[PDB]
Amino acid sequence: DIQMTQSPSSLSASVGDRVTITCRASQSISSYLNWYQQKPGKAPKLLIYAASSLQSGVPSRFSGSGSGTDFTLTISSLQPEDFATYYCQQYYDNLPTFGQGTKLEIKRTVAAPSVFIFPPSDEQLKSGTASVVCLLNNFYPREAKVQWKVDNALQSGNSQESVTEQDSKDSTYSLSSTLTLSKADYEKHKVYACEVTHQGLSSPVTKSFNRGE
Amino acid sequence: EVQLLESGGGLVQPGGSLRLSCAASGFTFSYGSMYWVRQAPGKGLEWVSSISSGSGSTYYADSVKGRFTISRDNSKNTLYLQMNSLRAEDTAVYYCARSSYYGSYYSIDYWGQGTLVTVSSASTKGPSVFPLAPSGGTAALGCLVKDYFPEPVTVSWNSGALTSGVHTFPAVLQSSGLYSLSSVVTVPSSSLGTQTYICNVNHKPSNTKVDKKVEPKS
Amino acid sequence: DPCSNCPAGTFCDNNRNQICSPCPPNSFSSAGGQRTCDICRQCKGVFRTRKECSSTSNAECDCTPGFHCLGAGCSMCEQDCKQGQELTKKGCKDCSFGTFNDQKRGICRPWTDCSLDGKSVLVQGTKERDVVCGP
Ligand SMILES: [Mn+2]
Repeated sequence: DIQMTQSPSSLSASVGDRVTITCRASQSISSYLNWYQQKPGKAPKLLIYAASSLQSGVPSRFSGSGSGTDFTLTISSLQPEDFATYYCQQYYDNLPTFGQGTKLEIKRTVAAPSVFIFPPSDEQLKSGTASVVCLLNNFYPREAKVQWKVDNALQSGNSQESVTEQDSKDSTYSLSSTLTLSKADYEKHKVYACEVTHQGLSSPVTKSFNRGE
Repeated sequence: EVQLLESGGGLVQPGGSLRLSCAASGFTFSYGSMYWVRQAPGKGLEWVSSISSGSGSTYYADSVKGRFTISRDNSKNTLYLQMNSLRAEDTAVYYCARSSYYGSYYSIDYWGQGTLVTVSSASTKGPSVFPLAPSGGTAALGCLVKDYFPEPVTVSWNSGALTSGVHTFPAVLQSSGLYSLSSVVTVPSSSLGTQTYICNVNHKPSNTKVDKKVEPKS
Repeated sequence: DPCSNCPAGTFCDNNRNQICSPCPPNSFSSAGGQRTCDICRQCKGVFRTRKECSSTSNAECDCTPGFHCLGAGCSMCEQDCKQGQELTKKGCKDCSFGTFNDQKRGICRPWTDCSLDGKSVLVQGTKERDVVCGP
């Protein structure tokens, strides 16, 4: 079979920077090599065909090189919209194998998140479960510590996190942390706090509420 | 206008079979090829199958060979993917695609929107939608879409009209084996009371179509 | 040779280790085992496209209105005449008495002899219709 190895798996680079993505074939594939760009929720877009031919409607900053086994994709001056997963694909043998992909992160200045705490709705409490949500809005870098405190006691195992994909215009992230408790455990305690640690904050930010307004 | 539309996706038990359909319009399949490409959640693109125009010569990836069959009913302009002996690794968004000819060869150019195939023994469960009632002049509100299976669930705000400041978070598989997500919107604090905010939740597998108005509690 | 297996609509690709590759646009292969696809015929000028070209079949031409196809695979365009006429060097001329032509193309043919089948003439032939015989 023909294997397509892409290098690296991921990279972070600033607006204006130049990046290179490698693609190696297990055997010679001449110039029958394509480069695709996949943005979250969008269909993959053909950037380069025949190893080095730039497709019409594709910016001159995207360029291709190689023949045989080793192939290279370069982006001459990164834009915030360039955040995507890049894939190579070979068309030499009727079995068009894709490379494993290269996820491209756009580097940006530190942006502190705005923090929001949501108590469980009265609708949910009637069902026997309490979900407390903590929102971190438009921050960079992605790396953030979200700690749940119930009557000043740090929680463990009862929370899950979810992060959005990098915003294509302002290059930031958003996070939601959900603390799940039973109605009995939720009604037993008073102070519900969400503590956030991030590079953009001088010291950790705590958002809290006292059950029963 | 070239249009590709997949259908037949859904929940299927391991060992089972599923047949996908891809309806095409705006072209005659007299040249090139048509394909099936799949994408496992958070993983890379995997080409699985091809069919040549005229002859109907087929090609398969080693990962699906012997289990999957591609075919084209030209009279109906429909491409099929018969998928037998399905396993958890086959869980993916399945895309049908059409070729274009550039630099002396045919390659993938057109893609459909995809159809999600979930290979699981778990049962379909509809979600519960709870409001997340309304930081440096910024206010946040949202909807908690809890306890559903399988994926996907679509979330809109004021029937697609409100898109700015919206964040629909990827679903997390809870310890119960059911998914949960929240969809939020931030607005300037001072604007609260000048606009209404309704989250429109749709979970097609369970015929769930929920429109929830988010208001401040009293 | 492995090329012989390549079916109509494909060519044995010399640039990719003799694999079967679909015919490129504007080309066809109505037979198998070809190493190149044949260029499609262009239906232009006096010619018009009837059946568009595909990977498995060549484009089929028609003629401009007031003209019809002549020879195998529509190689020429011949001028149309009216029913009851035929084409001569000096243009369309009416069928001579005793002959007919029910088509906008071709030549005048003598009327059928009803008496040959022991049949009567019920309706005499015209320039555009043959005779109608009895039972
Ligand atoms: Mn935001």
